[PDB]
Amino acid sequence: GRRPARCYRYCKNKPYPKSRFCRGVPDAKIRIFDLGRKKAKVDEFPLGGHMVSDEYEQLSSEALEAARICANKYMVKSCGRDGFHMRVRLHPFHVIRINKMGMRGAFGKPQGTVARVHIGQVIMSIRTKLQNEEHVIEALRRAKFKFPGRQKIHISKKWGFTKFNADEFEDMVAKKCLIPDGCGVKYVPSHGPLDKWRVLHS
Amino acid sequence: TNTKGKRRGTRYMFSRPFRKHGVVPLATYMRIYKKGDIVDIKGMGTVQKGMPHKCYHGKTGRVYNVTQHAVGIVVNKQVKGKILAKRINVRIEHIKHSKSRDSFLKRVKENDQKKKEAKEKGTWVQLKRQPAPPREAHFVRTNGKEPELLEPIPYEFMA
Amino acid sequence: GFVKVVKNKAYFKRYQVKFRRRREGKTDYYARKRLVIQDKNKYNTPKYRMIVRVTNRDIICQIAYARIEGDMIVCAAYAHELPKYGVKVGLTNYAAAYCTGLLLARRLLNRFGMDKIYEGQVEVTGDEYNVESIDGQPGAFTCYLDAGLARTTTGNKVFGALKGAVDGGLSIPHSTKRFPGYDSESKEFNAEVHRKHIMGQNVADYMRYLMEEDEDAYKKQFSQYIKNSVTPDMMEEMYKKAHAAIRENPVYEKKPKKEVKKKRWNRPKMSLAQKKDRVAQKKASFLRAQERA
Amino acid sequence: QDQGEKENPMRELRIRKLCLNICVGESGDRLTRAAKVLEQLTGQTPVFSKARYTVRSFGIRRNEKIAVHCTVRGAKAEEILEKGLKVREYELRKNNFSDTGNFGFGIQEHIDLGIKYDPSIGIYGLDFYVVLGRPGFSIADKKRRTGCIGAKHRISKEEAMRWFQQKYDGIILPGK
RNA sequence: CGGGGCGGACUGUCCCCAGUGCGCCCCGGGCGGGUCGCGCCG
RNA sequence: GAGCAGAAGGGCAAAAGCUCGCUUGAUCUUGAUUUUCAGUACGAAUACAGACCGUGAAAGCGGGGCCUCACGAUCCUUCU
RNA sequence: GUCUACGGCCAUACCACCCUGAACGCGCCCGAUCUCGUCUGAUCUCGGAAGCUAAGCAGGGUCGGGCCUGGUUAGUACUUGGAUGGGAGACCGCCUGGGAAUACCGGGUGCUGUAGGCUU
Ligand SMILES: [Mg+2]
Ligand SMILES: [Mg+2]
Ligand SMILES: [Mg+2]
Ligand SMILES: [Mg+2]
Ligand SMILES: [Mg+2]
Ligand SMILES: [Mg+2]
Ligand SMILES: [Mg+2]
Ligand SMILES: [Mg+2]
Ligand SMILES: [Mg+2]
Ligand SMILES: [Mg+2]
Repeated sequence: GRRPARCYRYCKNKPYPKSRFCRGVPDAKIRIFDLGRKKAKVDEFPLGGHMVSDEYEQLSSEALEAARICANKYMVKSCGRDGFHMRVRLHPFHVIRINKMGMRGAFGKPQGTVARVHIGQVIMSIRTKLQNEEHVIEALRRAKFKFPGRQKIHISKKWGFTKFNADEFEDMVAKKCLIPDGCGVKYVPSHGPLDKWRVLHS
Repeated sequence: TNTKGKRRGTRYMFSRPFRKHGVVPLATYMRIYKKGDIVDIKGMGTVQKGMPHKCYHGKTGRVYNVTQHAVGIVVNKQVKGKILAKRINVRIEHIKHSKSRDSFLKRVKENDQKKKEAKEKGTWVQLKRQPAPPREAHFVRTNGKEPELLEPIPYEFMA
Repeated sequence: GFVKVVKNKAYFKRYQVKFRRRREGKTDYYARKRLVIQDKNKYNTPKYRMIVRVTNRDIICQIAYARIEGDMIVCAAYAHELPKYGVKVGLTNYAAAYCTGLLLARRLLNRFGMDKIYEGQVEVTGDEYNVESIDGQPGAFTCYLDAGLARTTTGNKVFGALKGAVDGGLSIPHSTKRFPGYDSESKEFNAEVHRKHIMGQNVADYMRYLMEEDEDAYKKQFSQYIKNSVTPDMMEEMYKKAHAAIRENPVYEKKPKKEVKKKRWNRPKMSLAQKKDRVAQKKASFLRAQERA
Repeated sequence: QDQGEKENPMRELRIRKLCLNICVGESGDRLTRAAKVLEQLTGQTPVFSKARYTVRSFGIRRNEKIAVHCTVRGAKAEEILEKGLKVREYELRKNNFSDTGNFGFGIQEHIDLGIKYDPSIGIYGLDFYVVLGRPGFSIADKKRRTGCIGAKHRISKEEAMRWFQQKYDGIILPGK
């Protein structure tokens, strides 16, 4: 019922999102993009591991769902159901068409959704305890088999999912350049009202 | 295939710039367009009357006729194989003075008054403009400081 | 924490401000464009406009023509300079509007050297009069009236200055419809009750109304008419002397006063060092007060 | 004493328009009679209000004649106030005051005070909505050089209530 | 890296408190640019 | 972030939107020009110029609709 | 040092809040006889001058928001022209020239024309 992924592997069709022009699009296979302990604050999960994809191709929505399940089964089995947070950093926005059965009026109707990646772009993200690095690489290594192209595993120097480096994360939090809320942190520039400096720092 | 409407493809061409909508500034109205001076055709979209065609936007011509609210412009249009001088009536909203001509005029009067002073004193001076000559051998001081040694950074994968 | 903010950060990022004099509510740029723009096939010819601005205390009349760098005033008249001859109290009224319009006309043509020609109407009737150019002599000065944001209803003071200027000899196009004489129903210009407004007779019959009926409410209304005894009588006469005094000398002279010190009445903008210092000792003060505990 | 008696003349809380209103869900003779009560009560011919949407739920279409209202200013608004307030016995209890400094209330019957019952005229009720201001609030309605009034020249709900107690010895905020 | 004397302005160490800029000249150190610059060296 | 008759796009705030008042420039004419273009026509449109008008206090604005579409030769017929 | 009337550029000018304002002026302000408009002299029109800077307005402040201007981002992204360069492809590197935009970090926050007033 679905064509092989080799028929839509390449980004050659001028991004075609679901809009008022492209209606009647079936729902994408992947609806959940965050798994594990999505509530762990910032500190228990300082280790962030990424799956970057070094090919300009498009990954389908069913492949994104399949790799997410594959990474969830392993991370739960090994690190524990509460020992990790997963974030699929790819959304299947592009819509692929199919010309069902000659060439007259060949413009196809939507059939599925894919996500287009670049040479440097993370597909999946896992934050967890520091001692789970080997388990994170293995979980990503297995989920990589569910994608058409070639991907790399990279242990990011940044603290968890936060955009700030792990070595300096603790000391700016200490001097309150960052405050923790939710899964990430809030940068606090020293250029706002002074009353907001004094409700902090006190 | 595509239509032949007089404003097809002018979605952005005649659109106003960001935070530049509304009342047309009046200094554009007291500019004085003589006969035979060079003007750029822009085609602002706030004023719909007397606007040029999309093939004259961003093109430069010379005024040949001055009217109550518009001028006649002789502007070259390149049809397929030949260029012919078109005459178009365009309201003064959609034009402005070309300072390519203004820059040439200020130079000429500079040369003319330099020509006079060169003769009065009796010396000789250069008048034309030369195309950026080579670079006039010079010395470069180190000031007792060793030039900094550079070296390509090792590759590290960031993102 | 209940309602979405309208004036948020994105609101100001794309808020486009109006023209400064539109924001201040002083200039109608829709009317100004039709009023000051010259025909393109004139190339230098000024479009003179008679600016009439009636204020709480004053009346301002000037002739202007618009250039790129800003309007140029060729001559201006003020109602606060009327007391230098004749009428001294009773400004910013219709009789004052006519006088400053007449004064503005007289001092302009005198400055142009054509005062002896285009005498206008030395005798004052509140009727239709339009000056005409004299062949062999320079033509009449033609200008248009700029009412501004004022609502131009019948009997507006902005038209009192028009009558004064056109009685002085300025060729201002107009119609007698917006004059106090005009009657809306029968569409007639009485032109005699108009001349009553010009000589301030409507106010004159107001004062004589009050004296017989009241005293304290009369001096509350016309307090400064009592000083120097501006009675309802001789009020037509004092406007006649004012009109003749304008014809005799409309020239304006100012006064030299440079024996003034260089005192600054504002406070200069604080510098970056002061601003950085001020937040600095605000930091320490908060920390010291916190540590006092 | 002297520290407070500096701004009093031009910060005084003054009653602007009363803007009395009557709304009836239909038109015709009954609405026409409801209009007549305004001339009885204000000596001032009111204006009629039209509905702009056809809802048909309770039943009204667009551009009908639905409500009549008038705005009263000056001393006439002053005595219509204490007329309505003495009907209420000086009791606006908790929250009739808006955050913009004006307040309103409704009376169910008009024949009690003022104008005597006329069997020909009906039994209409109405609601008063007094708006307060200070000298200078008119610059917002001006044509030339319009502007806002400034933060500390506005009227808050609390200072509106203080004015009502200080002027009519009213009772506000029962402990409920 | 700054020293003396005069007019404002800030701080929750405010009678004994502290800190910032600009105003006048008198100086102190270092840096650069022109000077018959003046010499010496190649 | 409304509305401007309609498709969409552009434009517009003491506007071009809404409500009133008065009106018929949606009138009579000659050429020029732009647009598709072969630089032919039709259609549409832009600057004028000459009358006769409308509106406004006036500057001005208006010979249809805020702009981009909304339409038609020879021969014949009908009317002026 | 300012302010009025008319402006040019149209946020370095706007928005929010706080402080200060001598003199002219600008306003608030008082009234409805006339002119003129309203349901309402609230707006508009007119006639005034008891009071007041309360507000408008002006100047200043805010580790203010915006806006303007720099640095970084970054010789990065992208790109003109070249190769019998690589790679199965996707794409990528080099040669020859051009070369950005966020986040982040600084600085600033109306300039000016005409005419006319005030300021020992
Ligand atoms: Mg197969
Ligand atoms: Mg394709
Ligand atoms: Mg096409
Ligand atoms: Mg098309
Ligand atoms: Mg048109
Ligand atoms: Mg107007
Ligand atoms: Mg006319
Ligand atoms: Mg004509
Ligand atoms: Mg800021
Ligand atoms: Mg390159």
